[PDB]
Amino acid sequence: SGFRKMAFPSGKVEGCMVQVTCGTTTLNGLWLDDVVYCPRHVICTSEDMLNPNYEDLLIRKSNHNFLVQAGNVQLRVIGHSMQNCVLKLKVDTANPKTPKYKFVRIQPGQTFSVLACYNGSPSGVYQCAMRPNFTIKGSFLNGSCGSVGFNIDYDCVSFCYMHHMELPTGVHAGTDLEGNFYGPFVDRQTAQAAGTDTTITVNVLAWLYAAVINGDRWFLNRFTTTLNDFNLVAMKYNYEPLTQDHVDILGPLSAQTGIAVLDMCASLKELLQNGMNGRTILGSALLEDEFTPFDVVRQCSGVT
Amino acid sequence: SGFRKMAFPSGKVEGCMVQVTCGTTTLNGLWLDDVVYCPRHVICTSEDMLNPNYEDLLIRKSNHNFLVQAGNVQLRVIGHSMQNCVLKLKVDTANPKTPKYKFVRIQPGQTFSVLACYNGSPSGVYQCAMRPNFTIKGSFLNGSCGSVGFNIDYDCVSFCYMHHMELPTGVHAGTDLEGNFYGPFVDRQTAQAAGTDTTITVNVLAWLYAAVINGDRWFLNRFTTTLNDFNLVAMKYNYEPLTQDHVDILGPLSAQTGIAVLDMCASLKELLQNGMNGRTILGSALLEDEFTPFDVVRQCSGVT
Ligand SMILES: COC[C@H](NC(=O)C[C@@H]1C(=O)Nc2ccc(F)cc21)c1cccc(Br)c1
Ligand SMILES: COC[C@H](NC(=O)C[C@@H]1C(=O)Nc2ccc(F)cc21)c1cccc(Br)c1
Repeated sequence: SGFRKMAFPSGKVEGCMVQVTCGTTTLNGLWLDDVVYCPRHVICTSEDMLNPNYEDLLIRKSNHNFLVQAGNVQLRVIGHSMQNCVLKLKVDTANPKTPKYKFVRIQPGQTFSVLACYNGSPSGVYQCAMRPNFTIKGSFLNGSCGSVGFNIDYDCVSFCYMHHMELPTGVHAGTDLEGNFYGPFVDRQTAQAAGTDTTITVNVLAWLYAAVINGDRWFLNRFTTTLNDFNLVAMKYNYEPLTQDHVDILGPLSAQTGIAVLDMCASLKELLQNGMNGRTILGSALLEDEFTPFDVVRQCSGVT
Repeated sequence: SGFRKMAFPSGKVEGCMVQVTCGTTTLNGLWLDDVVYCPRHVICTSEDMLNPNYEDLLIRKSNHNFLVQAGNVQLRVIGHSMQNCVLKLKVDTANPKTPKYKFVRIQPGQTFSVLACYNGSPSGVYQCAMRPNFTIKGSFLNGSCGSVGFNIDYDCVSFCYMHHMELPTGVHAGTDLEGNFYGPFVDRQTAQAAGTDTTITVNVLAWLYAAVINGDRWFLNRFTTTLNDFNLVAMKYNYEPLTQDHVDILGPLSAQTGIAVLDMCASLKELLQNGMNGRTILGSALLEDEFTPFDVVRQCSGVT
């Protein structure tokens, strides 16, 4: 028993991290096969960031200007190209530690592990969710750009995120591995607003099921609700509307606990309306939304 | 900016995890050099666990009874010995992935990363603290025994914990890598009480400094206190008494923020006495104590 904000083991991703330097800017790159992927803003100076013309900036750069270092060994760059907001630096050596991998674009509300890196070196790993507003609440400092988000299914790493920037609000924005930003963000040092963030309702319910499985049951009540009644409450508390697709994904947890999804919705409704009254659920004094139903089943069943 | 419950990158530890089977029991082992370390209760049947005589049980076991598998390859056991609550299985092959390592006994209040494993395979990684009562609030299911806790300093892994059991209360107990239990626990399926747990005050203050660094400042007040006045409050709220050693360790964070430690203590005092009034600090509605002053500096400076 016990429930923790668990990240995937980061080993397969650590073996892919490299340092990329261009001019005076250093950030992280991801070395898979004979390609190094990194944020295209590696070619910018702090002055360029205010309004960069990436096409014009990249034209003043040659293969030899991109310094790629894997540990203490230098990689030879034989090609460079820009795909959306990422650069693909072709190198002459395939990464011997390349895991089985995929590039995936995750949906908002989905979770992933971030391997925070500096100078091509891993510093830490944590689990987070892609917010409904397509930002992530990460932990990133200067030099962390190019750090990636991922999920692991047995031996396959699905890379879903590459870190690019921190908004003036302190939340984080980045791209998929094809360089497409999640959300309306651009890689420019300009004021950019993330829209209203909402709570990922299906994840809160999944975590309530995890709480019941792990012994925390005080919040269970004698009430039930309907999807429409629940959604009136979800709207008022800036929670994502619950759909039958979400009820269906919660099926396994409903079956395991014997608590019908709409009954768990009524417990959630009462927690939203009355608060926690100074009590905790799984060591938290707020409703946690960064665990998907898949994460709850995985952690509660020991999937390796 | 941003502050997360970050674990160390687990790669160096993943390369050491093996599966150990004895009879019908399977758990995890740690393969370092030519030795595999695992909980000695791998030799028990569920019936033995109620009151095991490990010496007598181990005498009915030979080298060939310990099945050690690293991935899909079998290791040849050439020796076995019990050291406190761990078994050391000597194998004929040194682990080619053995990192630079140390075995350390951590102090209560210190933090470490746990690589949860099942059948010698890593499932997840999370950060936790050794509670003042020498338990950990982990996430462990059947087969997780032998999963280890560790810290990493550049290239050196300091192993500090090996998982052995879950108390009937749902908290976890284990040993250092010499097999010495943290706390009064024994490896027996009997009712065992963990003493009163207290909040790690120096860690809460460190996290309050992390909150100030990352923009969360609402809790700062116009008050100050003394170590004795603060400790009267700490005693009432089951917080560990603050010492000058703790004030000294908080020195760097006090210097970075310009907030004297006793002034941060007065903010903590007011938070203990008044609560949070429905507000949050670093995304938490409770006072977080599983970050040491070292963790705060490391995360806030990007140490890799
Ligand atoms: C180097 O400043 C530029 C800035 N970079 C970050 O926010 C990246 C990084 C971060 O997540 N936090 C943080 C804190 C301190 C830093 F020095 C750097 C960071 C940027 C702004 C707008 C668009 C783009 Br693309 C990049
Ligand atoms: C196999 O039960 C024995 C038990 N093992 C655990 O608690 C280990 C493990 C855990 O942390 N949770 C959990 C949940 C379900 C399990 F089946 C196993 C676990 C034990 C009790 C007393 C002393 C000793 Br040593 C070991």
